[PDB]
Amino acid sequence: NLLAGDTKEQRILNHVLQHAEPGNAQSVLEAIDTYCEQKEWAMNVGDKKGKIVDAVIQEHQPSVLLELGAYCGYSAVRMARLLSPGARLITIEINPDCAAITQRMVDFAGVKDKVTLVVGASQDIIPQLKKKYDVDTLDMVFLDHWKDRYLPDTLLLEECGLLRKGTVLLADNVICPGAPDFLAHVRGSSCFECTHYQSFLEYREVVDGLEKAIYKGP
Ligand SMILES: C[S@@+](CC[C@H](N)C(=O)[O-])C[C@H]1O[C@@H](n2cnc3c(N)ncnc32)[C@H](O)[C@@H]1O
Ligand SMILES: O=c1ccn(-c2cccc(-c3ccccc3)c2)cc1O
Ligand SMILES: [Mg+2]
Repeated sequence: NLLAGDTKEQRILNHVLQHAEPGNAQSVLEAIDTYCEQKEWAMNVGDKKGKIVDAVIQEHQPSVLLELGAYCGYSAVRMARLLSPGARLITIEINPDCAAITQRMVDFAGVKDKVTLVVGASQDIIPQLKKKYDVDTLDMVFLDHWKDRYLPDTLLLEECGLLRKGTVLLADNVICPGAPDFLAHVRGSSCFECTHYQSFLEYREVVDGLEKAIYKGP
Protein backbone atom coordinates (compact mmCIF):
# COMPACT_ATOMS: atom_id res chain seq x y z
CA ASN A 1 0.00 0.00 0.00
CA LEU A 2 0.94 3.71 0.05
CA LEU A 3 3.84 5.38 1.80
CA ALA A 4 3.56 8.63 3.78
CA GLY A 5 4.53 10.90 0.89
CA ASP A 6 6.97 12.87 3.08
CA THR A 7 9.77 12.64 0.51
CA LYS A 8 9.93 13.14 -3.22
CA GLU A 9 10.78 9.43 -3.53
CA GLN A 10 7.69 8.27 -1.60
CA ARG A 11 5.48 10.62 -3.63
CA ILE A 12 6.94 9.23 -6.86
CA LEU A 13 6.21 5.64 -5.74
CA ASN A 14 2.75 6.68 -4.48
CA HIS A 15 1.92 8.21 -7.88
CA VAL A 16 2.92 4.99 -9.63
CA LEU A 17 0.92 2.81 -7.21
CA GLN A 18 -2.17 5.03 -7.72
CA HIS A 19 -1.79 5.95 -11.37
CA ALA A 20 0.04 3.19 -13.32
CA GLU A 21 -1.13 -0.22 -14.43
CA PRO A 22 0.15 -2.93 -12.05
CA GLY A 23 2.48 -5.32 -13.95
CA ASN A 24 2.89 -2.98 -16.90
CA ALA A 25 6.50 -1.70 -16.99
CA GLN A 26 5.75 0.77 -19.82
CA SER A 27 2.87 2.25 -17.79
CA VAL A 28 5.20 2.56 -14.79
CA LEU A 29 7.90 4.40 -16.82
CA GLU A 30 5.30 6.73 -18.31
CA ALA A 31 3.83 7.53 -14.87
CA ILE A 32 7.24 8.37 -13.41
CA ASP A 33 8.22 10.52 -16.39
CA THR A 34 4.89 12.36 -16.41
CA TYR A 35 5.01 13.10 -12.66
CA CYS A 36 8.61 14.28 -12.83
CA GLU A 37 7.96 16.45 -15.93
CA GLN A 38 4.90 17.99 -14.34
CA LYS A 39 5.27 17.97 -10.56
CA GLU A 40 8.76 17.36 -9.14
CA TRP A 41 12.04 17.05 -11.01
CA ALA A 42 13.92 13.88 -10.15
CA MET A 43 17.22 12.31 -11.19
CA ASN A 44 15.80 9.43 -13.29
CA VAL A 45 17.58 8.86 -16.61
CA GLY A 46 14.17 9.83 -18.11
CA ASP A 47 12.50 9.11 -21.44
CA LYS A 48 14.86 10.66 -24.05
CA LYS A 49 18.10 9.28 -22.61
CA GLY A 50 16.09 6.18 -21.66
CA LYS A 51 15.53 5.62 -25.38
CA ILE A 52 19.31 5.55 -25.84
CA VAL A 53 19.73 3.04 -23.01
CA ASP A 54 16.98 0.95 -24.68
CA ALA A 55 18.90 1.03 -28.03
CA VAL A 56 22.18 -0.03 -26.41
CA ILE A 57 20.45 -3.02 -24.77
CA GLN A 58 18.62 -3.87 -28.03
CA GLU A 59 21.88 -3.83 -30.02
CA HIS A 60 24.14 -5.69 -27.58
CA GLN A 61 21.55 -8.02 -26.01
CA PRO A 62 23.14 -8.30 -22.56
CA SER A 63 22.06 -11.12 -20.23
CA VAL A 64 24.13 -10.11 -17.21
CA LEU A 65 23.74 -6.42 -16.41
CA LEU A 66 25.02 -4.30 -13.56
CA GLU A 67 23.54 -0.91 -12.59
CA LEU A 68 25.34 1.52 -10.25
CA GLY A 69 22.74 3.81 -8.62
CA ALA A 70 19.09 2.64 -8.54
CA TYR A 71 17.35 5.55 -6.82
CA CYS A 72 13.60 4.84 -7.28
CA GLY A 73 14.07 2.02 -9.82
CA TYR A 74 13.19 3.86 -13.06
CA SER A 75 16.24 2.70 -15.02
CA ALA A 76 16.07 -0.74 -13.41
CA VAL A 77 12.50 -1.14 -14.71
CA ARG A 78 13.47 0.42 -18.01
CA MET A 79 16.31 -2.02 -18.60
CA ALA A 80 14.67 -5.12 -17.09
CA ARG A 81 11.53 -4.83 -19.27
CA LEU A 82 13.77 -5.41 -22.31
CA LEU A 83 15.56 -8.51 -21.00
CA SER A 84 15.12 -12.07 -22.27
CA PRO A 85 14.03 -14.94 -20.01
CA GLY A 86 16.93 -15.86 -17.71
CA ALA A 87 18.66 -12.45 -17.96
CA ARG A 88 19.65 -10.82 -14.66
CA LEU A 89 20.02 -7.16 -13.71
CA ILE A 90 22.02 -6.58 -10.51
CA THR A 91 21.47 -3.04 -9.21
CA ILE A 92 23.43 -1.43 -6.39
CA GLU A 93 22.00 1.36 -4.22
CA ILE A 94 23.73 2.87 -1.17
CA ASN A 95 20.67 4.53 0.39
CA PRO A 96 18.41 2.00 2.18
CA ASP A 97 15.29 4.19 1.80
CA CYS A 98 15.85 4.49 -1.94
CA ALA A 99 16.56 0.76 -2.18
CA ALA A 100 13.23 -0.01 -0.44
CA ILE A 101 11.39 2.19 -3.00
CA THR A 102 13.29 0.57 -5.87
CA GLN A 103 12.21 -2.93 -4.79
CA ARG A 104 8.59 -1.78 -4.60
CA MET A 105 8.89 -0.15 -8.00
CA VAL A 106 10.45 -3.29 -9.52
CA ASP A 107 7.81 -5.56 -8.01
CA PHE A 108 4.94 -3.32 -9.16
CA ALA A 109 6.29 -3.08 -12.71
CA GLY A 110 6.24 -6.91 -13.03
CA VAL A 111 10.03 -7.31 -13.42
CA LYS A 112 10.94 -8.64 -9.93
CA ASP A 113 12.30 -11.93 -11.29
CA LYS A 114 14.93 -10.17 -13.46
CA VAL A 115 16.30 -7.91 -10.71
CA THR A 116 18.75 -8.40 -7.88
CA LEU A 117 18.84 -5.24 -5.75
CA VAL A 118 21.85 -4.91 -3.46
CA VAL A 119 21.88 -2.30 -0.69
CA GLY A 120 25.42 -1.01 -0.23
CA ALA A 121 28.22 1.12 -1.66
CA SER A 122 29.40 0.11 -5.12
CA GLN A 123 33.04 0.00 -3.96
CA ASP A 124 32.12 -2.54 -1.23
CA ILE A 125 29.79 -4.66 -3.35
CA ILE A 126 31.73 -4.86 -6.57
CA PRO A 127 34.52 -7.05 -5.01
CA GLN A 128 31.85 -9.45 -3.84
CA LEU A 129 29.98 -9.90 -7.14
CA LYS A 130 31.84 -13.00 -8.26
CA LYS A 131 31.94 -14.94 -4.95
CA LYS A 132 28.66 -13.73 -3.36
CA TYR A 133 26.45 -12.94 -6.39
CA ASP A 134 27.54 -15.77 -8.78
CA VAL A 135 28.83 -13.42 -11.48
CA ASP A 136 31.41 -14.55 -14.05
CA THR A 137 31.83 -11.32 -16.09
CA LEU A 138 29.43 -8.52 -16.96
CA ASP A 139 27.74 -8.07 -20.32
CA MET A 140 26.79 -4.49 -19.65
CA VAL A 141 27.21 -1.87 -16.85
CA PHE A 142 25.00 1.22 -16.50
CA LEU A 143 26.83 3.91 -14.45
CA ASP A 144 24.46 6.52 -13.04
CA HIS A 145 25.62 7.00 -9.40
CA TRP A 146 27.82 9.82 -7.98
CA LYS A 147 29.80 11.08 -10.94
CA ASP A 148 33.16 11.22 -9.14
CA ARG A 149 32.83 7.45 -8.65
CA TYR A 150 32.56 6.59 -12.39
CA LEU A 151 36.37 6.34 -12.79
CA PRO A 152 37.29 4.52 -9.54
CA ASP A 153 34.42 2.04 -10.05
CA THR A 154 35.38 1.37 -13.69
CA LEU A 155 38.99 0.70 -12.58
CA LEU A 156 37.66 -1.47 -9.74
CA LEU A 157 35.43 -3.49 -12.10
CA GLU A 158 38.51 -4.11 -14.25
CA GLU A 159 40.68 -4.96 -11.22
CA CYS A 160 38.07 -7.49 -10.02
CA GLY A 161 38.00 -9.34 -13.36
CA LEU A 162 34.36 -8.41 -14.05
CA LEU A 163 35.06 -6.93 -17.47
CA ARG A 164 35.73 -9.04 -20.58
CA LYS A 165 36.35 -8.37 -24.26
CA GLY A 166 32.99 -6.98 -25.37
CA THR A 167 31.63 -5.74 -22.02
CA VAL A 168 29.56 -2.61 -22.67
CA LEU A 169 29.86 0.33 -20.23
CA LEU A 170 27.17 3.04 -20.56
CA ALA A 171 27.53 6.18 -18.43
CA ASP A 172 24.81 8.78 -17.91
CA ASN A 173 25.63 12.49 -17.41
CA VAL A 174 28.99 12.79 -19.15
CA ILE A 175 27.95 16.40 -20.00
CA CYS A 176 25.61 17.42 -17.15
CA PRO A 177 27.37 17.67 -14.78
CA GLY A 178 30.23 15.64 -16.26
CA ALA A 179 32.69 12.96 -15.25
CA PRO A 180 35.82 14.22 -17.02
CA ASP A 181 38.34 11.83 -15.41
CA PHE A 182 36.27 8.83 -16.43
CA LEU A 183 35.73 10.26 -19.88
CA ALA A 184 39.47 10.98 -20.35
CA HIS A 185 40.29 7.44 -19.22
CA VAL A 186 37.90 5.53 -21.51
CA ARG A 187 38.48 7.78 -24.55
CA GLY A 188 42.28 7.85 -24.08
CA SER A 189 42.69 4.13 -23.36
CA SER A 190 43.17 1.56 -26.12
CA CYS A 191 41.26 -0.77 -23.77
CA PHE A 192 37.95 0.93 -24.58
CA GLU A 193 36.24 1.87 -27.83
CA CYS A 194 33.95 4.83 -27.16
CA THR A 195 30.80 6.22 -28.74
CA HIS A 196 29.14 9.48 -27.60
CA TYR A 197 25.38 9.97 -27.50
CA GLN A 198 24.30 13.57 -27.16
CA SER A 199 20.82 14.09 -25.76
CA PHE A 200 19.06 16.09 -23.02
CA LEU A 201 18.97 16.13 -19.25
CA GLU A 202 15.92 14.34 -17.90
CA TYR A 203 12.80 16.56 -17.88
CA ARG A 204 14.77 19.59 -19.09
CA GLU A 205 16.06 21.26 -22.24
CA VAL A 206 19.62 21.26 -20.91
CA VAL A 207 22.09 19.42 -23.16
CA ASP A 208 23.40 16.14 -21.74
CA GLY A 209 24.92 12.94 -23.10
CA LEU A 210 25.93 9.38 -22.34
CA GLU A 211 29.12 7.60 -23.29
CA LYS A 212 29.26 3.99 -24.40
CA ALA A 213 32.64 2.36 -23.82
CA ILE A 214 33.21 -1.20 -25.05
CA TYR A 215 35.98 -3.00 -23.26
CA LYS A 216 38.55 -4.45 -25.68
CA GLY A 217 40.31 -6.67 -23.13
CA PRO A 218 43.36 -5.81 -20.96
C1 LIG B 1 21.01 9.48 -10.48
S1 LIG B 1 20.30 8.47 -9.17
C2 LIG B 1 19.96 6.89 -9.99
C3 LIG B 1 18.99 7.04 -11.16
C4 LIG B 1 18.61 5.71 -11.77
N1 LIG B 1 19.80 5.08 -12.40
C5 LIG B 1 17.54 5.95 -12.80
O1 LIG B 1 17.82 6.37 -13.93
O2 LIG B 1 16.37 5.72 -12.51
C6 LIG B 1 21.88 8.16 -8.29
C7 LIG B 1 21.82 7.19 -7.12
O3 LIG B 1 23.06 6.55 -6.86
C8 LIG B 1 23.18 6.27 -5.48
N2 LIG B 1 24.63 6.18 -5.25
C9 LIG B 1 25.54 7.20 -5.28
N3 LIG B 1 26.79 6.70 -5.09
C10 LIG B 1 26.66 5.33 -4.93
C11 LIG B 1 27.57 4.30 -4.70
N4 LIG B 1 28.87 4.53 -4.57
N5 LIG B 1 27.10 3.02 -4.61
C12 LIG B 1 25.77 2.72 -4.76
N6 LIG B 1 24.87 3.73 -4.98
C13 LIG B 1 25.31 5.01 -5.03
C14 LIG B 1 22.48 7.44 -4.81
O4 LIG B 1 22.05 7.08 -3.51
C15 LIG B 1 21.36 7.79 -5.79
O5 LIG B 1 20.15 7.11 -5.52
O1 LIG C 1 22.18 11.03 -12.27
C1 LIG C 1 22.19 12.36 -12.25
C2 LIG C 1 22.73 13.03 -11.14
C3 LIG C 1 22.72 14.44 -11.20
N1 LIG C 1 22.19 15.16 -12.22
C4 LIG C 1 22.25 16.51 -12.24
C5 LIG C 1 23.47 17.13 -11.93
C6 LIG C 1 23.63 18.51 -11.97
C7 LIG C 1 22.53 19.29 -12.35
C8 LIG C 1 21.31 18.72 -12.71
C9 LIG C 1 20.17 19.57 -13.14
C10 LIG C 1 20.43 20.68 -13.96
C11 LIG C 1 19.40 21.50 -14.42
C12 LIG C 1 18.10 21.20 -14.06
C13 LIG C 1 17.82 20.10 -13.25
C14 LIG C 1 18.86 19.28 -12.79
C15 LIG C 1 21.20 17.34 -12.65
C16 LIG C 1 21.67 14.48 -13.27
C17 LIG C 1 21.63 13.08 -13.32
O2 LIG C 1 21.08 12.42 -14.38
MG1 LIG D 1 21.81 10.34 -14.28
